[PDB]
Amino acid sequence: VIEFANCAWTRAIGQGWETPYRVRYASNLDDGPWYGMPLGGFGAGCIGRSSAGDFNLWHVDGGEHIFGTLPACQFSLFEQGEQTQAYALGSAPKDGRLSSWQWYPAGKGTYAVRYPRSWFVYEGVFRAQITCEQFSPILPHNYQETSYPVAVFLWTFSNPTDQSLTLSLMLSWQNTVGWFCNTTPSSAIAIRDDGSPVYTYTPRWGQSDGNFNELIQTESFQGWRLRRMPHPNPPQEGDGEWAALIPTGLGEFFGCSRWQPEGDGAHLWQSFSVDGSLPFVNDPTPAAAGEQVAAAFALRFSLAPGERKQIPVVLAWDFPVTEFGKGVIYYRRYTDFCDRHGTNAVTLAAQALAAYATWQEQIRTWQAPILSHPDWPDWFKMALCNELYVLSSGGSLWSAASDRDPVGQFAVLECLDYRWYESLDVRLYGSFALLQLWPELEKSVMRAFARAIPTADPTLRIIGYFYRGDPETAYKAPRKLANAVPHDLGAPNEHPWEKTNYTAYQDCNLWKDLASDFVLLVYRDFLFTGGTDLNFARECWPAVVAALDHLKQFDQDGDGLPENGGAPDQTYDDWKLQGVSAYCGGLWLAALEAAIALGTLLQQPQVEIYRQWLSQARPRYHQLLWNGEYYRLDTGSGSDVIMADQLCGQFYAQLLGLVDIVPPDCCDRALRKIYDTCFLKFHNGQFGAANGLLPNGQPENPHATHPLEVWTGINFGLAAFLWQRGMIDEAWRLAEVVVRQIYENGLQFRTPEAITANGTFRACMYLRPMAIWALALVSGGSRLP
Ligand SMILES: OC[C@H]1O[C@@H](O)[C@H](O)[C@@H](O)[C@@H]1O
Ligand SMILES: [Ca+2]
Repeated sequence: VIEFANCAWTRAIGQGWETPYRVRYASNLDDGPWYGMPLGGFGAGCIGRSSAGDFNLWHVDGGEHIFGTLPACQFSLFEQGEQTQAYALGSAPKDGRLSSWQWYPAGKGTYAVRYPRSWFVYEGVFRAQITCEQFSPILPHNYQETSYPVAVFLWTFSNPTDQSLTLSLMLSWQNTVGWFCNTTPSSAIAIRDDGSPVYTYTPRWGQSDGNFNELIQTESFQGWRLRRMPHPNPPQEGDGEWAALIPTGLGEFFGCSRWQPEGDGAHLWQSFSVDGSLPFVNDPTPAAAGEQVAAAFALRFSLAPGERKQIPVVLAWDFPVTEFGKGVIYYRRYTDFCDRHGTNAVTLAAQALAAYATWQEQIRTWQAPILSHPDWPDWFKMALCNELYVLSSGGSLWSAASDRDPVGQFAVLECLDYRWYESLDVRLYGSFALLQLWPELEKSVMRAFARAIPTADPTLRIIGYFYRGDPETAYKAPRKLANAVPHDLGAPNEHPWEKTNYTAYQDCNLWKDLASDFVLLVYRDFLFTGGTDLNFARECWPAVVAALDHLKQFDQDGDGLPENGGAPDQTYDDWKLQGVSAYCGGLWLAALEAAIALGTLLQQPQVEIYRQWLSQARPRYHQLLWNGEYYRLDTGSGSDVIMADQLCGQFYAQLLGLVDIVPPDCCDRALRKIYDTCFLKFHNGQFGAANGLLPNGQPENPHATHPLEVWTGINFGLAAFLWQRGMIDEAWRLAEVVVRQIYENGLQFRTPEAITANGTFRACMYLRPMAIWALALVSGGSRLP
């Protein structure tokens, strides 16, 4: 019933972790290990349900994070054969709400995920065989259903006994209309102890005044709908509705539109647990001050010995507005297929009821090349799908179409701790999945970068790295310089896409990697979507020119190579570099090569300038940095550290079909050293490749941050590089280590930037690990959807 369970992440239902990874800094986010698969489309707002059955992640407010169970949001099962049994399929509340309810025994079945499909298989409690498959229609190359705020729960019931069974399936849900908005928007921005800017989120959690629920009963479908009176027009953030529907004709429908989710639940349970019915209630009286309201329905049916029945239950949520900074209003993409009124949940659920079997067939179809691939291990097939989860839960935005953005604009947060979008350094490896599966979204992201590059905001703001607790005294830099390459596309407390370079940790006006990243991403996106989108190319080309001139100014001595200096000036933003670095120098060489290739196609005059620079810079890079076994960190520090990601530029150059930026034998020697040192002499290869070690496997400084962390996404980029250079076995072994760390130690569906050798993590729900797709791309040959 679970298709290809070996290519799925599995855990017994409600089975926890003895010692899961924990956050390395106490100021940062750690909700604990009970993340399950997120439900809902990209930019739809999403909800997540744990492997214990709890609906515990609430991302209905775009870009905002709420973790916590609403126990009344739950499926419950009744069975009568010889005995009678009924259970709610989550954890017993720790506070004694719903005290009359019984909660399904832990460990009596399996939870399985291959995103966007998940299954609960209950076994050992009911006589019947029961599977709930939960999915949303996440569909590569589909810019419609992939945006939808719907979840399908497909239930399969089989009777293996020779005794007839009566079953009832209940869905209850609390009405949270109006909860998911910020009552303190555009709040004072603090500097956290780590130096990141943060704002205050005060949601209207538990504020249900005016909320009301109604039964839905037509010839085609029945269920309930959750609303609020009055519903303004236009809607504000938080305004909308929920609906859940089943088809008619499957059994006997009981509807109770209004019950009390903070009470003991006995009005429901007294019926349900006894015969599988509910008291009939259609009562749309709006909730009083201080009162919570929930709905429920149940479908009762018989199952003859050997019979098998399916019941599609769909859940939709229409919350059309995403407000960022006060007054900054966007509509969600899915409104392009209904409307912007916030009155369409039944329409979306009805669509889901009609199309769910098509959607499921389509998911099977796009996963089939991955699952059948002869040269990929099962653990990899699983991780390739599962790492996609972040496109839904990473505060994802997908706005309504316009003329200049015909499928909408798109953005994933860097993470929850670092609350800004599509960080350019991070997406250099993080964006490979988006490129492969939603190239139109990928291109919209890069166009947003291109539009921002010529913009400026000269306003001085505090730089977190230097902040010492006194605003008046604190070092400040201009928010953005004209033609500098922004770090990110803004934040959910300000203005995504339009107000860029939000992070204040460093002055990214000074970064020596961003410009080269920009160019490489533009050329990659053009190249890998077939080399025919001349519109994209011509739109980005002025920004390519601006970016390369921006970065050239940091070539102080005129050898052709930009020089690192000052505070950390690249993606390793705790790590000071001095002079030409392997890292930035290499990205620059690849970027020049990219601009030359693209500029030649577009017939642009700057190509000759770039060729001149490249002719000086490429030989000089090797001449300054080759030490005999690897490339030195940088020309100025005198460090002997082997930086794992030193030849990122050579990975990219070869990926883009461009000329090698270094001699190919030196590339392979360096790569061999990195593997043998950063990986095999770091705690014996137990965690993956550390970012920087001495040739003897020791830290240069034992008090360092970045050098001694294993970055998931860097590892996956390194694995792709290994594979590309013919070190196939190495590649699989490195990638395998990192996948096992994530999936075994309680980081599933919140993959972090970093793990340590001390069982800690940094920055859960991170953008970079989607770089697993880069390994898929280099190794997939012909396949991939
Ligand atoms: O983990 C390192 C990352 O830290 C984040 O705070 C930054 O925004 C990224 O630019 C950086 O690469
Ligand atoms: Ca908001």
